[PDB]
Amino acid sequence: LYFQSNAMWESKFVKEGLTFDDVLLVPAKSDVLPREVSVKTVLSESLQLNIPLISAGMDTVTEADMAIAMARQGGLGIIHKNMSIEQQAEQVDKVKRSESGVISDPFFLTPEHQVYDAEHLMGKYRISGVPVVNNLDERKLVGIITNRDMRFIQDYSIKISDVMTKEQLITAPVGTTLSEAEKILQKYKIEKLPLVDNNGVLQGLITIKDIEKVIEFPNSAKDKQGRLLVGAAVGVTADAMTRIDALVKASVDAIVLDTAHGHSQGVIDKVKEVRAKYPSLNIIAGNVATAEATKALIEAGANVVKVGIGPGSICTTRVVAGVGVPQLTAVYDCATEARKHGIPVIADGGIKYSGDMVKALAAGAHVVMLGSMFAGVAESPGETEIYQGRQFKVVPYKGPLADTVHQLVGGLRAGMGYCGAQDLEFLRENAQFIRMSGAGLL
Amino acid sequence: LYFQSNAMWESKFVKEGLTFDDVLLVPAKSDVLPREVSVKTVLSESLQLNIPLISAGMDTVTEADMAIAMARQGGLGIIHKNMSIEQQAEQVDKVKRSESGVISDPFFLTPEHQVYDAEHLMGKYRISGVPVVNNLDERKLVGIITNRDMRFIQDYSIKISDVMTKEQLITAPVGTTLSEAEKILQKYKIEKLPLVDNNGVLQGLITIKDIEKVIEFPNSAKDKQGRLLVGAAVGVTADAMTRIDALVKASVDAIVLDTAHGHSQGVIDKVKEVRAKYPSLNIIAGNVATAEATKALIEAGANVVKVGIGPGSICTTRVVAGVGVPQLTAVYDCATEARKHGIPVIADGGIKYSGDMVKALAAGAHVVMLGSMFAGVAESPGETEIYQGRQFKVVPYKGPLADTVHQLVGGLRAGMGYCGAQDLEFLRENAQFIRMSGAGLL
Amino acid sequence: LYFQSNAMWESKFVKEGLTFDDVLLVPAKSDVLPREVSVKTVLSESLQLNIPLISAGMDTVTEADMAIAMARQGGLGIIHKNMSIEQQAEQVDKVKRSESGVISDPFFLTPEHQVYDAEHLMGKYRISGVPVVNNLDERKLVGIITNRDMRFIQDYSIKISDVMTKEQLITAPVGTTLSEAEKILQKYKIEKLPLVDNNGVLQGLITIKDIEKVIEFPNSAKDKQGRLLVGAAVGVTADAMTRIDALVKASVDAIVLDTAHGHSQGVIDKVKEVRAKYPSLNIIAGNVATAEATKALIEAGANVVKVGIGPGSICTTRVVAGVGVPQLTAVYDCATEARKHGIPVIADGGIKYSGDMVKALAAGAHVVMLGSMFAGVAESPGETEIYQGRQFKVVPYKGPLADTVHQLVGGLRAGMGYCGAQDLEFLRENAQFIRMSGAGLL
Amino acid sequence: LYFQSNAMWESKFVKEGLTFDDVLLVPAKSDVLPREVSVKTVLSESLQLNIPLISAGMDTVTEADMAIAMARQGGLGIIHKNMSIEQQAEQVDKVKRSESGVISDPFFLTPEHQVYDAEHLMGKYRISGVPVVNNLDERKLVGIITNRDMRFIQDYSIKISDVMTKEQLITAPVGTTLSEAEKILQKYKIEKLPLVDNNGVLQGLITIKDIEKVIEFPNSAKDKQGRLLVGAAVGVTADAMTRIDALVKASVDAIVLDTAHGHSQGVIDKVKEVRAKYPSLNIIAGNVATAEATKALIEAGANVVKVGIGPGSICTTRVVAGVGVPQLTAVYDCATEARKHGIPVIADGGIKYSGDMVKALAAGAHVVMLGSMFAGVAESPGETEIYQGRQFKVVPYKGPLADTVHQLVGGLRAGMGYCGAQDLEFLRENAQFIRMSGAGLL
Ligand SMILES: O=c1[nH]cnc2c1ncn2[C@@H]1O[C@H](COP(=O)(O)O)[C@@H](O)[C@H]1O
Ligand SMILES: O=c1[nH]cnc2c1ncn2[C@@H]1O[C@H](COP(=O)(O)O)[C@@H](O)[C@H]1O
Ligand SMILES: O=c1[nH]cnc2c1ncn2[C@@H]1O[C@H](COP(=O)(O)O)[C@@H](O)[C@H]1O
Ligand SMILES: O=c1[nH]cnc2c1ncn2[C@@H]1O[C@H](COP(=O)(O)O)[C@@H](O)[C@H]1O
Repeated sequence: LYFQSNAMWESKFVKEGLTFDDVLLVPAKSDVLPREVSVKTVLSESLQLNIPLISAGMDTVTEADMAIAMARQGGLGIIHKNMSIEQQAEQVDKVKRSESGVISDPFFLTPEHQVYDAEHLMGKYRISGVPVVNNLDERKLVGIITNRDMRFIQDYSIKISDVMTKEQLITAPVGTTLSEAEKILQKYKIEKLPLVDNNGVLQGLITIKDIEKVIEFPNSAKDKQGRLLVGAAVGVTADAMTRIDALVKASVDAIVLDTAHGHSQGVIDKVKEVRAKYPSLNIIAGNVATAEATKALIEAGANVVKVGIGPGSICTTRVVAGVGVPQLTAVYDCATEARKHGIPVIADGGIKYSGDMVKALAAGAHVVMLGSMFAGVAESPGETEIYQGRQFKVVPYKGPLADTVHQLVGGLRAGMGYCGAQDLEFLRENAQFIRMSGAGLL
Repeated sequence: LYFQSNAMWESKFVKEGLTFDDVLLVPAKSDVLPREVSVKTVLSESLQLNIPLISAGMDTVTEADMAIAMARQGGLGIIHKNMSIEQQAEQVDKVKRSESGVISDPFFLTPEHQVYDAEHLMGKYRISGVPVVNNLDERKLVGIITNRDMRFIQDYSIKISDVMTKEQLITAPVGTTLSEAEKILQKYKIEKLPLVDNNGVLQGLITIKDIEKVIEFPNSAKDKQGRLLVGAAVGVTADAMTRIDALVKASVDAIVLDTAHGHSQGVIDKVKEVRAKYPSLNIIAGNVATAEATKALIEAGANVVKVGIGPGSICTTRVVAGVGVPQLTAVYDCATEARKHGIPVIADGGIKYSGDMVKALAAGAHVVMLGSMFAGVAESPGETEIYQGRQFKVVPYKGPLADTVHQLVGGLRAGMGYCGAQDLEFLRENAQFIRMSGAGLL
Repeated sequence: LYFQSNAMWESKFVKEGLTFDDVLLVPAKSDVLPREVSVKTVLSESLQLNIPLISAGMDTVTEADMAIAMARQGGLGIIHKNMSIEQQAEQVDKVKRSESGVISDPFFLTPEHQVYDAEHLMGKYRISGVPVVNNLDERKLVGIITNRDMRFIQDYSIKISDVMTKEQLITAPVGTTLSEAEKILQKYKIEKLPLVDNNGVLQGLITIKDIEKVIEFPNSAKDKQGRLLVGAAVGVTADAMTRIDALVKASVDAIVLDTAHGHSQGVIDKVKEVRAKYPSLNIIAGNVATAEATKALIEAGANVVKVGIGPGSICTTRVVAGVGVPQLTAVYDCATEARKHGIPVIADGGIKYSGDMVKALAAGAHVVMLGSMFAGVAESPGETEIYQGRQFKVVPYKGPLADTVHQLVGGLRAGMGYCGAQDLEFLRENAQFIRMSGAGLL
Repeated sequence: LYFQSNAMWESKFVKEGLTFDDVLLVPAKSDVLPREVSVKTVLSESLQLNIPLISAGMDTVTEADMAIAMARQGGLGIIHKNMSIEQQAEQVDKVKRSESGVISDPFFLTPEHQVYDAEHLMGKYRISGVPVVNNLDERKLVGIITNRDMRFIQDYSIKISDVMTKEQLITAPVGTTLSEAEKILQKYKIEKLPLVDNNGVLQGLITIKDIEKVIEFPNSAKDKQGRLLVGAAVGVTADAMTRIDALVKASVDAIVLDTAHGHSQGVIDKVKEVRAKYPSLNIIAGNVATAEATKALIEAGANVVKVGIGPGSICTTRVVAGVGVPQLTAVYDCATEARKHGIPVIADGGIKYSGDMVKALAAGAHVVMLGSMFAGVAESPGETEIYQGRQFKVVPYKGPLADTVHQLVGGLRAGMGYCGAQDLEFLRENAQFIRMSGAGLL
């Protein structure tokens, strides 16, 4: 009575899937050394990473310090949502203002503010000077209070007019760039360069640190104005939009609309809704494990699709619900769909060693997301303690993020050398795998 | 000389089968939240469960206390056969009379009975009042002896005429329902409501507990008269019928005709025989692992087929006899046959975690049976002891049945959310699996 | 230039094979209870076993005591070749004469022999009487010296004429059978019945033990004259024939021409040679693992083919030489060839539990051979000691052979019940397997 | 727009590969005993081995003592490159001059040299005599200083003219062979036989040791002039040629141009370049794991191809880069290509037991290379120490190379017996494998 009414019944057991340990990458003809290989990857025009790594949006993984360390390495951190909306937008603000933060949109105080406000702004952003203007209306620059002024201030409750030295200031015009500022800073022997207009109105501030961080971290992943990229997690809930609004106002570069099952009508509706209010916002949506789910999220408006159901190290999804797809099959199936739209995928979960990362990228993902490999690095949230004669996060202490990133990227370049891939696109398009038994694993 | 005489020889090694750890369920488009999902399942018109769980017919698993706890949770207990016929029918009687038990067919005493008979009836059924009638012939209600009367009785050997307070009784008519009784009980401030006819003849009794248990356990699996469902195990033996007769007279809702190999002529004959004497009796017959065995038991008259040979945790069948079928293949093969007849299957054995249960239902079973997951819960038979600083059953103590059921059902709803299944029928019909290697398990 | 010159190169990796843990037997419709099932199997007209078990021809497994215990259970022992030719033929002689041994071909002494010769013959055969005749020429019976005569003899160096009581003897005629003898023994109240002809010439002896052992072991595997069956191992070497000659003269029922690689021209030549000198001798030849090797040994004249290369528990063949075939594939491939000739196969090696035995028979073997499962039973060679608070063979002590056989056969009957097999032929012809993953094993 | 533009994408997961534990060799008809089997193998006309074993070019495996022990056993050692060019050529020189070293191109001293130079030459080569000539121009033999002369010399700083006994010397002509020399040495009762021309000019030296070593090691792998074969590792680097030049001048028999990824344009260019400068030099090039890489190295001019990426015991290649091919598939795929050119392959890495070696040769390699199986033998580099009550290399001490070689070759002959292979060519061409599950491994 119905065409192939028994089709769904008969296909129950047909699909097979492969995980990382089921395969190896086959060496191919290579003209390129691992060090000359390119690890850059573009998630979109406004998200351009210099290494294909994202730190997960978990409370044991990414807050502002992690997001800053990641972007400095060329990757992207995703600030977790296990805090209030204001706290999350503030975390975003700290990443965006870490460097090149106040060049076009400076903070400032009047002489009538207390030295407390200076300590607050310098503590909050880790910027060592606060411009001072005559009043909040004209905003004419009368001076600056710096970390060096604070050396001599005992009580902080006093007016800034009291403590402010009236000294000859060096200013530069609006539009002064970093490399120009570096010369002006070198010339007059100063660490701070307020930018003003023709009327003496403060438009901006450049610091020696804005210049030093460019040198210290040449691989930083930055926006068009030179500020570190940052993402932020958002749940699918009634208040998602309120949360997104505050993040966008804090100048977040991407939101991750994250849920256990991305293939639900609620998630699709939420992406449609966020896409409509914000045509240009980078929307990473997940989590999905099928070609059909990938197509639905893309057509709802997601521009990055996040892949993985069940592979996560601490996910009970497989044991409790019986649900999952082996991660390489999931990445490959989703990338097969997403390729047709020009849409990149993130491989989220189940990565143990750098080799797994190489495999995930070779199976078609543009980028991998790591929680557990990053949870013990120094910049992750949570305190250090010594307990077993061992330093711990309160999980084994891994040291600075940079050491872990360096090993991951080293592994990736090696893998790329073997596969003859000069860049990640060639790797996704061309790399071949060979399947092996469990005996082939040992 | 014979058509395909070598066919049986050549097919020896052809079949493959899959067990729980060989597969995962694939997420599908979902419009439905895990909490709004329906876990109800119908085994037949007279057996309707509110969660798809049955407690096994083993002496370490199910006696009256377990059967009562299970049915209260919405499932079904199967009283084991490792006791005498009278003991088993009595166990059945206790479950059926746990609540709403005496509404149409009350127990009663005369004034000439001893208070011992009252203690016995109240102990046996956990019902706190015993109606008293003038004589066994007219059965005219003269009073009631309750748990509160017993507070003041020291010696129990005395006549009930001595101890019975002559007090104004409140009675209601035959056909009074629970929700009516609740109002009458509230109004006159009483805990017991004998039901009588126009001549004062006792027809029944309702208690506040009959009303309270409906509220306390809104998911109870009950018969048409509001009594807890119960099953009972029967062996295939010469005295099976004698045993079945007593169980049916005790108002059992199903019998499980249980044997190691259900595919034997003796079992088929026994089902034919029981079906013939009792056209309406629910007959669960097992155990089978093939489509052919399923068809034979169905045509013999079984209305539920029990599936599993060798997967049971304590079965030596695989090691000793070399025999078995991987449980998901068994469930699927049997359900493929049983679907054609509109007959449900029970997946019996080999379930470790809730995920396995989700998989068994997704492979086509209507219901799973669990022995070992239930053997340590409080309501299972056997005493508590402390031994290793650990509470034990004399096996690790799992606490109340309700805690274990809550985790199982939580896992099931999650799995159903992932698969987009609003109800168990959709799950059986539509859920897809993906096969994975042993590396995909880790 | 050559037809398919690359065929051998391209087929290198094509074959797959299965071992015991790769499969389970599928239950089939059964009309037959495990206890009414027949476990008999015929290796040839002159070798008919009552259980399908053979004890291996290893020095830690089978000497006369083991061979006797095995045949009593219905199986066959194979006396190992790690002794001299005379020692091996003597071991064979002890098995054949264990019961019904001296009925047609008696030992005897004259009065001039010492009591030492009586002790020797009674010790050697465990027969408690020695017939005495007047001289080696007439062989006329003058009396008998028994275990009871020995009670009173202190010095054994004396002439038998001295110690022999002249007492009225009861004799029976030649051709007297056991059941007749039992009545004559009961009637005259005696334990020994010499058989003589019309002239008083000793032809034979029957003892109460010949009669008692028939009752004690109703399943004994016996030859046409009522003596226990026994086999013996022979190597392929220059002196094989000399060894075979002595075994045949000792009335061995089978020889096992045993070598690591049975598929060699030397083995085939040796079978051809032994077949030619002894047209009726049972020749078990091995070891082979392929259909082609099975055909070659059969056409060389072997009437039983022994199967297994590498599965043996203590074989290093797989690790050292890299060689082997998974045992069930080997059994099946060899049985496929051997079936065409009406030739039975023995599955030798790799059996751990009774389930494996059921599987080997279901894959087509008529009989399984066990070394390591038997090496600790009481009747195996080697002394008992207590060492770790544990009794040991000098390997864990398993107790009497009968206990191990009873568990094996119990497992076999169960398996046969499940498969609906009334006899081993039906099992070989009809049993089906299902393949499972390593996850299906756990 | 492009023919099969999606082909590379769709083939990603198609290949399967097998490692040693995935398979066993199938026994085949055999006419040949393991001891009469030939284990010889030809890598080229100028490299002819008597056992198919090469010791790896690692600093924990092969220096001069190892290379000498290996060639004496019939195999080939590869001197590692983790030393300077001069040190490596010197190591090569010691192997080539170990025996038959000075027959055509002798070292010599004048009377004006110190006894220090004699000690040096005798220490360096382990040759117990140094010819002495009148001057470096005529090179007329005036005498010889031997190990026996040194017994009486206390101070070594003295002129050789002082210490040299003027004694009647026995000389033989140029072209005198070893077997001739043996007779002359026996006849005149001497241990040293200088070879001279008609004018008394030293052309050469034969020692009793040159003769004794032929007897002691009848299986030595030697060049055309009777000197032990030796190989040497070279990296692909700017100074490779400078290194190769010195090795060729030291009369190396092969170079191994060794790199992690042999399939790179740099390696191919380097082979082309070395092939062009040295048309006759044996070039072993690696490492490759594919048919395409094998063809490229062969056409670049390599005459031996080395196979294996990732199987090496201490390689992190699989875990770190995610790259590799299961070793038997790699050997088979490469041998399939190399067969077409008449080119042999070396199976490098992943060999644990002798069985694995048999499998690698049966999959098509002419020879296996072993690092880790040899790293603890006595002749490997590094000191002995006792630490845990255990002798160690500073890794468990394996004793003399000869003991390990004897077990490997024993395993190989056994495997060859089973496969019916009289020689390694037949094994490569004809041996068949059977695939097994992980359950078939246990
Ligand atoms: O609490 C959980 N519920 C659902 N998914 C989780 C949870 N924790 C982690 N994950 C997922 O697993 C990933 C972590 O991958 P990891 O590198 O294997 O630990 C996260 O980015 C999430 O996608
Ligand atoms: O004694 C046994 N003999 C045969 N089957 C058994 C026995 N014990 C348990 N079983 C089976 O195994 C099931 C228990 O499944 P479990 O949840 O894995 O322990 C029971 O419901 C029976 O079907
Ligand atoms: O020493 C050995 N060399 C070759 N085959 C052996 C040896 N020991 C035992 N076997 C074989 O392995 C069988 C024993 O099987 P088991 O029951 O697994 O121990 C014997 O009957 C022989 O076929
Ligand atoms: O340091 C390493 N880097 C790359 N390859 C290596 C290294 N060490 C050993 N190998 C390879 O692994 C082989 C050793 O094989 P083994 O017998 O498994 O230890 C060597 O001959 C090399 O081909």
